[PDB]
Amino acid sequence: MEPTRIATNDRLSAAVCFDALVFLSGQVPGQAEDIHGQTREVLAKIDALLAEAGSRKERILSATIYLKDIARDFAALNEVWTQWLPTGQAPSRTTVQAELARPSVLVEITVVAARG
Amino acid sequence: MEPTRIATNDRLSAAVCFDALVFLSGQVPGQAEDIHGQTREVLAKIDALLAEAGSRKERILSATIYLKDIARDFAALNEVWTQWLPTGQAPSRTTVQAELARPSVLVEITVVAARG
Amino acid sequence: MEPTRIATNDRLSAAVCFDALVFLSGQVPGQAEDIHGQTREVLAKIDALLAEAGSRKERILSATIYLKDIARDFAALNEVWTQWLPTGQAPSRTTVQAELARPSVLVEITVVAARG
Repeated sequence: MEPTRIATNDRLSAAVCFDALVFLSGQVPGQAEDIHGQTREVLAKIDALLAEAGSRKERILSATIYLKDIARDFAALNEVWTQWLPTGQAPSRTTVQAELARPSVLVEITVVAARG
Repeated sequence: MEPTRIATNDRLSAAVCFDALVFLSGQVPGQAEDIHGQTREVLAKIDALLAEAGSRKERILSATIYLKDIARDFAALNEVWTQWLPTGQAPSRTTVQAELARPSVLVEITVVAARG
Repeated sequence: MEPTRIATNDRLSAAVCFDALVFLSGQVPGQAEDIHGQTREVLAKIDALLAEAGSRKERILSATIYLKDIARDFAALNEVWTQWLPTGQAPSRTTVQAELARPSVLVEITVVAARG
């Protein structure tokens, strides 16, 4: 059995599927400049990739959430994140501070999920 | 087959199980203020979650260890970590610096393990 | 079924295998002092561990890439990384800034892959 890939470029594939597992690349925001908007955009991008890969939000296994400024933005992150999640079905998660590839990026989230 | 969850709140589940895999949320210390005590507390919390999820320390697959100050606390981390591990059965691991959600938190560890 | 380990010391195993999955410890450079050389060395070390564990570069599922200085070294990282990858077969990846265990280490990469 072989890995399959979704949205491949020279650096990464947006998703790699292997058996019943889905590995997503860290997703970054769209055009939003603020933390709330950026978190919404990251999570929307994750939701679409889960769909494309045969998974869904209820089948997320783990999320690592990277914040440029964890002290400043943790509460906003949690607000948007908890809304977006399916009720009673939150995944494992780890939230830490790390600078991302562009200084305007405030949040990036990496998800592993189960195929349905 | 569906993921199952242990200790779910609005943001996360302490553990998510899927087939033979166990994904733990990043664990943070208890009341300790010092690095040695905090590392002990994080590892004790991991040990209990592994038990609850049908795993054990000998079945850890990977650990990512986050230190607020890696230069300052790496040696203390390693001292406590190597004691806690089952002899000859260390997992894959990655240790990096990252600020955690509270400034008093010096160490946080995220584990993936195999069900028994 | 039990995890098996490659290159175990008191802190970590370079690789842990479990069923069809391979979990590698974060790999650090060899003797290089510059970002290009260091990235080459990290990736060479990963390639050997994949071989030892029954995998290969075409079966990488995820990579988390840690840069001491992401603003400064992202472009060099990408240059070496894209060369090293098998054409059209890039994995999922996440690239973030984090200080590593030694200040001279500029880059560290943690890989999960599929057994062949």
